[PDB]
Amino acid sequence: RDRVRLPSLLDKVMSAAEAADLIQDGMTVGMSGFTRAGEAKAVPQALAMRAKERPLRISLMTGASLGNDLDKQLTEAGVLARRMPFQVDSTLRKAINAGEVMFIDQHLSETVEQLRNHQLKLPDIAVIEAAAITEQGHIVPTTSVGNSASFAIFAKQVIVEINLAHSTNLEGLHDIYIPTYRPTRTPIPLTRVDDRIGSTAIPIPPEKIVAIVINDQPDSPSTVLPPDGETQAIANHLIDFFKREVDAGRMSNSLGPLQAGIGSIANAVMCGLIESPFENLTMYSEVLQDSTFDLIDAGKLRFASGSSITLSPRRNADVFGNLERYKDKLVLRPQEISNHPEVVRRLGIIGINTALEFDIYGNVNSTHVGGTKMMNGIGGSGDFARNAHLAIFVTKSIAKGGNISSVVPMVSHVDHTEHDVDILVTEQGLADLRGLAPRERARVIIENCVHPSYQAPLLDYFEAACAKGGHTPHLLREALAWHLNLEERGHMLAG
Amino acid sequence: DRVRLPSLLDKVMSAAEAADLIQDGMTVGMSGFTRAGEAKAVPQALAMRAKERPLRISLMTGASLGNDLDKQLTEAGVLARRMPFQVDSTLRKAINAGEVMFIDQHLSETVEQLRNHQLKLPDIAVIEAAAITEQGHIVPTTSVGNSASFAIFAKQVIVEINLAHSTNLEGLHDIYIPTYRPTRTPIPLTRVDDRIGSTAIPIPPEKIVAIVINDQPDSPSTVLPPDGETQAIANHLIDFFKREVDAGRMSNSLGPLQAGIGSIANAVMCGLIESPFENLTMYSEVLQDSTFDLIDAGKLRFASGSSITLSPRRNADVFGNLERYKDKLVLRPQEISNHPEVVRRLGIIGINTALEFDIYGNVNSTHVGGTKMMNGIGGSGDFARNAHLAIFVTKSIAKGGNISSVVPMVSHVDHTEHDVDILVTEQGLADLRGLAPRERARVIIENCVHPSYQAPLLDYFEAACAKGGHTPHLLREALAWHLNLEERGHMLAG
Repeated sequence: RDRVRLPSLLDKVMSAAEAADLIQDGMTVGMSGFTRAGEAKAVPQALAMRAKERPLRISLMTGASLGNDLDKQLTEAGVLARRMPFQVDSTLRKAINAGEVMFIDQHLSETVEQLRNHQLKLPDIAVIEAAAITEQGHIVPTTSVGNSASFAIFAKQVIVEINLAHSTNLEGLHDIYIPTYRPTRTPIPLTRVDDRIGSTAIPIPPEKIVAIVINDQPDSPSTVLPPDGETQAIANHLIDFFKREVDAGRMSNSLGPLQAGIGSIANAVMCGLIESPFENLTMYSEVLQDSTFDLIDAGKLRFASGSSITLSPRRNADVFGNLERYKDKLVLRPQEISNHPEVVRRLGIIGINTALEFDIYGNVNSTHVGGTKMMNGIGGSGDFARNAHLAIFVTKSIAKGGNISSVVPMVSHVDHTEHDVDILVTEQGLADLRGLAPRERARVIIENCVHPSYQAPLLDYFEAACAKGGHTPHLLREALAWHLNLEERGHMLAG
Repeated sequence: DRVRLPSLLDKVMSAAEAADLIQDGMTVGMSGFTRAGEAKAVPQALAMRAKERPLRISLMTGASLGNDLDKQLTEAGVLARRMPFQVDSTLRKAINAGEVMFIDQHLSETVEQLRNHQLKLPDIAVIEAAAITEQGHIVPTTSVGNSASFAIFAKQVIVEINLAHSTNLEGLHDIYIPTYRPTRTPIPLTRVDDRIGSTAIPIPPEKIVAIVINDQPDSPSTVLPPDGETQAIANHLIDFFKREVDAGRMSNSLGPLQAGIGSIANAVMCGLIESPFENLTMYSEVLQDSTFDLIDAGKLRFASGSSITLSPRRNADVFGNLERYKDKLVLRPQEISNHPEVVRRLGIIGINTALEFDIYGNVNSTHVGGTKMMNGIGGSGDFARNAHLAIFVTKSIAKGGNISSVVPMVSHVDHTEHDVDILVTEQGLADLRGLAPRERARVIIENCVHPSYQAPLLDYFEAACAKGGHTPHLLREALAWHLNLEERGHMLAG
């Protein structure tokens, strides 16, 4: 009654099990959920349980990754034929790397564009987590928007999962906006980070709602680690860089609208900005993490836009227990709009995203171990990096006790070509790549970012490659040898 | 005449005199985009005077230069740096020898970097012009490229009036500069023929420091007539477009078309004359012979570009009778012809040429053997990333079969598989839409690869799958074809 404000919809209230029985073999399902936030839970749990009794296969699209071990449960029950666009789940990841589940990682802003222009098969049914349903039958989401507005609109049928664990005071937080349609599309009329251009609920005709399921279950919390000496060193290198830019008249003291990637390094790098002279910041990001709220509390961050909010347990309790402290400083948008090239380039975003590895020519791998093994997906990193005022990628310089260098002669897999990378940072230092040719980037990368264990070997590769010439020097015999050495002998330097 | 603000006649001087204003250490921003609309006399004089009295400069253009200008400047030892795109075998050699620093940028992005303190400004602009207006504003010639921005950024401007381009070019250009951050508003372009700017480049005439009179045609386009192979590529693509239209997934007017520079893409566009598609529009970077063939055929309504570069007779025919075409054309800054905001808004169908691509859909546009630069990524990334359909084409083999254009892994990624929808060779077409990597590999091997490479590539794929992964590879073998080509002159010679 506070939750379902269109009383006639109460006839569609049913069990998670009854709702899941509406999903059958061969269907495409569009579901809410973005980096643990705002996902349907009871329906997919029920779906996975059911599939162990009698099996089926679906194609599943989300906003991004799911928590609550949902991908694990779906994968183990054999439910997933096809999965997109992003997942964080070691069981699913294993299935994908064994060819058992077809995975398509897409630039996070682009899936709904493909759907709306006939390039991608539409969802048959949308399963959307909600804080409330309005008097008009329109859906108020919870802790993320992600792709849910497009999924609800495109799908022939909608399941709404009302989650009592999220307050009805989330209403107002969201700005649901769908671009106008080709061949006569008009501009996305956003010019400031806090513009409201849409509505607070996802507007659909309520006749297409086929089930309302009542649930009460929290989001899985963010698992970001506390900052350590290395992430602190990364933040300090980056701060020094911004200080040089400001003192040079190339940037102001409020920097630029900030986007920070999902995960501990990027979150830790953002926390690092509390110890800095920078004032009156804004964020135009895809995910909002603990660091968003640390920055607001420090008085540094004026406003943050995102698609998804994902917090550690206490911070989550603090924010959503005391929402009115933050509500005027936040907005949640569809991930298409939080990541939109037109908006990213209009605003001049400063994007800070984490690399799995990068090479001496500035190319970045965000996804594949040894060029073959998928981790999670390219996510929004390409939406921001391509169009950003500054595209910054960060990573510790080594992994596995030194056995792996995060800086290599040639990346095993390219997610961002060197054209979309401006600044690279490890605990060792920072490589400013702006205006530099390939041979110039290599000397700066090797000097600044590479671990002492790998510096001489990487310089030897570069110098021997240069002897063979080219705009972008390589030894075709050796370009991928570190990756092969790791795989065959357990250390990149074991020849 | 021509110099419609009489007080500027003051600044008229020889190419040599004007070239002496360019000083050692300077950044120079020049007009010129794939042979069209470049300054000619001033850079040639620069090169001449250099080999008596060195300097060194950093040269920025719209894109590539004709008239062997890059060659002359390279040989005179003038180029310390060069960006963003070049087509010149002498310069390419220097770049590959580390003698000139080359930065290939996405073509829409250079001016964005310049305006937001991310790249050194030009000290001096050198701009070819059809006329200077009553207000001292510059009417460009056969391209806009980066010339509006260069003239505006630079402290000093050298204008080279070229009598070989008619003053009736005025009206062709729509010079638009975006509003600046942090208060930037949208680019108000929603249709292919929108006029959002001015017909001349607005500068205060006081910045004009020299006017040089020249009379010299642009170097003509080197596009070749279509052969059996480019025809077969055009035909695979037309069959695909037909299937889409037939299935209700596309209109009979396709989408606004972008066609890359060079013979294959131009030949594909000519292919559309022999097709059922009607009322086309183009929103492209360069406009080539095929643009005008398509208009003459009554297929193409309107074309927007940044640059027009034609064959010698087509050139004579078009600019000999511009009134035939003027209402169907517009030229825009390359920032705006290629702008991500416009490309995605309009839903461009982009057709660009690959050097090579791989079984996972990645495209190399620039590097031979992963190391040797050809010309530059150009606009292919601006379009491919943001297009409704990103289509890449190439003949399946080269060098009499010694080279496959379809390889296990590209030696150099310019476009990740995220920006590639459709791949086409004379062998067939691979529709990659919604496909996972292993699915892409099967479709590409079946459809695009030459009979003589099909089984080696399938063997690679099948063997790579045994080691597992979302994107299976053999690390020992992934680059072996490129090594084989280099060591032994044939990709299959191990």
